[PDB]
Amino acid sequence: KKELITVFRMGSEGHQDIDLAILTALLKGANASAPDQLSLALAWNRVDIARSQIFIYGQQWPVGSLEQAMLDALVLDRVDFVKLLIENGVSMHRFLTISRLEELYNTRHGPSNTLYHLVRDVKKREYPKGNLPPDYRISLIDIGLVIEYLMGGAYRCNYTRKRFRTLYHNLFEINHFPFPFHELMVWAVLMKRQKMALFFWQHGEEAMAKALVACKLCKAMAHEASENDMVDDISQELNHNSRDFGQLAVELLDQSYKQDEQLAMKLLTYELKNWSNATCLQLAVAAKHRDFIAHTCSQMLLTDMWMGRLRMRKNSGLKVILGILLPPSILSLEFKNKDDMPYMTQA
Amino acid sequence: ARSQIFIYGQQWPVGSLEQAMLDALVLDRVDFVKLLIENGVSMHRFLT
Amino acid sequence: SWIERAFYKRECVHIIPSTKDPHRCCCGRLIGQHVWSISKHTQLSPTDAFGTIEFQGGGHSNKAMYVRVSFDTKPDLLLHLMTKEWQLEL
Amino acid sequence: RIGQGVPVVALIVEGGPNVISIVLEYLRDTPPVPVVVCDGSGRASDIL
Amino acid sequence: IRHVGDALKDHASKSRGKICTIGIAPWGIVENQEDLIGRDVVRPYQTLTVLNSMHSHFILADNGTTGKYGAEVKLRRQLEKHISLQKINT
Amino acid sequence: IRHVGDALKDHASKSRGKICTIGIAPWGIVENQEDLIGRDVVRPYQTMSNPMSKLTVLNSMHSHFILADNGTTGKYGAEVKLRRQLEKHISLQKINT
Amino acid sequence: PKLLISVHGGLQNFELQPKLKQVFGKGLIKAAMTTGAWIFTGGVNTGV
Amino acid sequence: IMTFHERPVLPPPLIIFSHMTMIFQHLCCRWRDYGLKLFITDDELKKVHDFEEQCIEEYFREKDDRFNSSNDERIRVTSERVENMSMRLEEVNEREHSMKASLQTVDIRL
Amino acid sequence: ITDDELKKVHDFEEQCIEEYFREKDDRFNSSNDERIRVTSERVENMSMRLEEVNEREHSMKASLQTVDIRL
Repeated sequence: KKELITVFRMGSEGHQDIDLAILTALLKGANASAPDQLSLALAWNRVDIARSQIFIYGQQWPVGSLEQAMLDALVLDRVDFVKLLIENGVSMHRFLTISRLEELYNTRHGPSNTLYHLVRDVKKREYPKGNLPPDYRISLIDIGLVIEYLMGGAYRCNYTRKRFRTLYHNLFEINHFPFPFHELMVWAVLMKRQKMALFFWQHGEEAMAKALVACKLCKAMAHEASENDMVDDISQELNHNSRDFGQLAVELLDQSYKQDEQLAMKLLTYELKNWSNATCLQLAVAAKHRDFIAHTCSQMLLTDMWMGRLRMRKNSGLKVILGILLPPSILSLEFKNKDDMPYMTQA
Repeated sequence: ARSQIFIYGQQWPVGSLEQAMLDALVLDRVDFVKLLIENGVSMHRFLT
Repeated sequence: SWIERAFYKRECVHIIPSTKDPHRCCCGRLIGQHVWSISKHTQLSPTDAFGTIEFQGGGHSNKAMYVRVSFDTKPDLLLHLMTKEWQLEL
Repeated sequence: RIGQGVPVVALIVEGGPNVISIVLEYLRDTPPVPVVVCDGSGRASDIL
Repeated sequence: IRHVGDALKDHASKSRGKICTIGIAPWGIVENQEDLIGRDVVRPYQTLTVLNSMHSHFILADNGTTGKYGAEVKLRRQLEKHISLQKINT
Repeated sequence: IRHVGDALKDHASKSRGKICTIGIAPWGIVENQEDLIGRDVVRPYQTMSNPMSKLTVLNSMHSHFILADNGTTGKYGAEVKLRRQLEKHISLQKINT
Repeated sequence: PKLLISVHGGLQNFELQPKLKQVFGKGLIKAAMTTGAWIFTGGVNTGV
Repeated sequence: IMTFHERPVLPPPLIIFSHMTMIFQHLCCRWRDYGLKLFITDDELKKVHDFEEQCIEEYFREKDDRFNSSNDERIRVTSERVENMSMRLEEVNEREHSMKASLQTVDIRL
Repeated sequence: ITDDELKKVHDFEEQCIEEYFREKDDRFNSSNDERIRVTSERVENMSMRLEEVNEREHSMKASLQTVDIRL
């Protein structure tokens, strides 16, 4: 049985280290399929081993095993395994379903979280019961109720809308999410996985809206954790996560202001259909983000909102007073175009 | 251009370097202007 | 439809010479898998393997157009394939 | 929970006559256990 | 060509810039030949040897034989000569 | 002398000093002789050298010139004896110590 | 544990090369840290 | 700005007319979204999204360039490389002592 | 002032230009940041060269061993 014996030699090309020899010997001593090696490397939290041996050139892969390993890496809070699996062909659009997301929200591995207290509070508020059963499966509708409570105001999550409730009742690519990274952002923010949320922020569209939503959700969860007399370190860490997401949104606004001013205005104003028809400015104000509105792009956007459909912008105050007192002075004013920047309430 | 075109032993037509100066000046190439001044072109005799 | 009507292909129809392995022919394929003229006696026909390839896996998703042509085709029609159908500038 | 137990390795440094029998017991086992040896210590590892 | 494809993967990660990076290969040596059978139809491909994933077009040339080289060198040489006889836009 | 001129170009490019680098050349072999005609007048000079002409230009980064004319043009040997006699006459001079 | 390591060797005391001892020690420490393994030794303070 | 945008056009001493206007309108809506959005089209949405991905890529890799060009990063990378290099040079010295010994042995065999 | 005075102030400002740019280059080269950058790229190049020398010496020692065995 010469094939089991792995010999380490000092110097030369004997892996230059004990641990490549040990882990490679374990991988070919198991001698199983590459899903088994990938699950072993996931258990050992060794991303370099899985990259240099399991994901070598010419590795045969069973159909559906990579998505199972993706789910297993997602539930165990392994950022670099998700990065490696994404870089090796697994896509979020073909993977993330309603049932898989519900399994992700109902996982018990990884770090601790305050999601169960939130679900219990919104269930007590919705049906005044009380404590949840231990064998309770948290539906996505309850997650939608949790977001609404935390976002606040007149926010309406896409889970609680009639289309999603109709799809939930009729099933428990229609079940696939059109923007899966939004749902993964919200899931990683809710179960307090900061590194996974920062990874999911980079991938996908609507990054500024995601950052502001994550900032307000982290602030609201910190306030709820402080109100429910929980551990204060959880509240401090949630406030730190909120400040990190706010700093990310501010730096993204700086980059957009540096590249193109008008496209930064259009990024700041356009209606976010995936975020209850809101606006990035509204999300920043609702998050009480002082540094986002005090930025020059938001201030000059508010100046453009202030003047209405008027160009003017030179010796302000006196001309509008002369227009108010003398209505024949109104027609001698330079008005803006019909479609220059049409800020409307209801189209 | 410095390592190959302006190496030692390169023959140059009369008036071609002035046209290269004009083309480098109109196409915002400050480093080509530096190389052409450093390879013998004088502005006094070029600018009309 | 121009690619099939302009570019041709050739298919291995021979006497199946075994040489070393009885399954392996002169073209190397399996002996029962069948369907230059020297020892291969190949036949000429319109192609049925061209279009676009979607690479699944391997990092980023990239589409690559592809065509199967004969080895004896004149390069002018191939150049007109890249310039006209394939929208590639000179 | 994919259908595997925990993996077991056997690191051998130097050793005597008994560790060859230990390696024989490890290799001829169901399930088999891989053995990693080290070089430069001497004795049974060097003859291995 | 594998190092070329790794360069092209870095390029995908270097910039959205697009390289027209035509590959000329024998048709007989490609893995999953039945996966690339169609007429102007997008065929999925899985990453005999596989095609490079980070290429843009393909001029797969069939001399009839399977699993052997030499089916592409003369066609590539003549096509390079033909494009080199074409005049530049200057 | 071209290597010495390249060395002086590097010296001007990274160091503050003025090296006294008096070169002695034949007067008849330098290009554009009529460009250097004057009496205590600053005369512009061209650093272009025509490869067709056998005459060579002066080095651009020298400090003084003792261009010596024996009358002939395009021929060497008009400067060796004068340079050797000047070096001997300098070496005859006592140093300041 | 996610990994079991069984270290076997000679019961007599021995000395190895310093670099070999350093590499083996760093490897064993890093392997037991990163995978959360269990190291199985002979217990007493002899040799390996 | 939002308070003065949601306010009626008429000032308070004449606001009662405007109030009656809203009352009448409300009654008609019985008998038969607070913000200022833009409602852009789909091509403009794609352009805004592509601009956002451009900005995200720019921000992330300028942050990486700032981290890699930091005097602090350079001092660490240099230190590690110098340590590893000292290790190898020691090894090369040992191999060269051995090679001079072998050269002596070959001169002997000669 | 005169044409000669024009010539002398015309020389004076060029000593000022050359002293400014080349003192600025000396200040940029004698700062810490640049020296650290130059040192780090030449540690880059020296490291790779040293690994190459290591490998070439491995091969050369193997060769000397075979030669002495033949002897």
